[PDB]
Amino acid sequence: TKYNHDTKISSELQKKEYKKEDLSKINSDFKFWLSVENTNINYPVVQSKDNSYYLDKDFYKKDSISGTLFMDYRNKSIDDKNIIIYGHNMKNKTMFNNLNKFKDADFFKKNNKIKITLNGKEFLYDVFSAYIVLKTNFNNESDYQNYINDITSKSLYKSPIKVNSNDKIVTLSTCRMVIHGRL
Repeated sequence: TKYNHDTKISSELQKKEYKKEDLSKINSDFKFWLSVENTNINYPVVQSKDNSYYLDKDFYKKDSISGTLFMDYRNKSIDDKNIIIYGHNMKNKTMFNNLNKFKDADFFKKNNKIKITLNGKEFLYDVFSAYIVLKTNFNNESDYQNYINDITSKSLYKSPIKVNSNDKIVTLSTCRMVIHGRL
């Protein structure tokens, strides 16, 4: 078990989160907290003006090979139809490494929910597709519904959770393992 600077910072932020401190004041790019059931994915999510900045920058905007979990710069509101979050596949089993657990059929069968926590509100998304291999914007419902069909059938396993254009979707992607939730 490796204790290094990255693992320390992230466990401290988890604690500030539990002590309900305002993390915006540490980094104005903070958007919400993210956790995934039955994993150690339990991190802060930030947003830059691009999809690159926080690849190599910790929550304090110092260098880090762990980066910070960040949301696609195109995302606007919690009501976006696909909220996309990116994070790394770290070797010490941190960040988005545990997305791999969704490779396990039985694990997948279970209902592990993705939990966005924002402004004292909890948004639960039920995972319904996972696989190894990205749109935030849809011009209308047709494109959307096609996106849903597209990613539903890319799933390694058929989900008992069914999904359509009246649901909102979250997408946890590594930067290649990928999973989609539905609200």
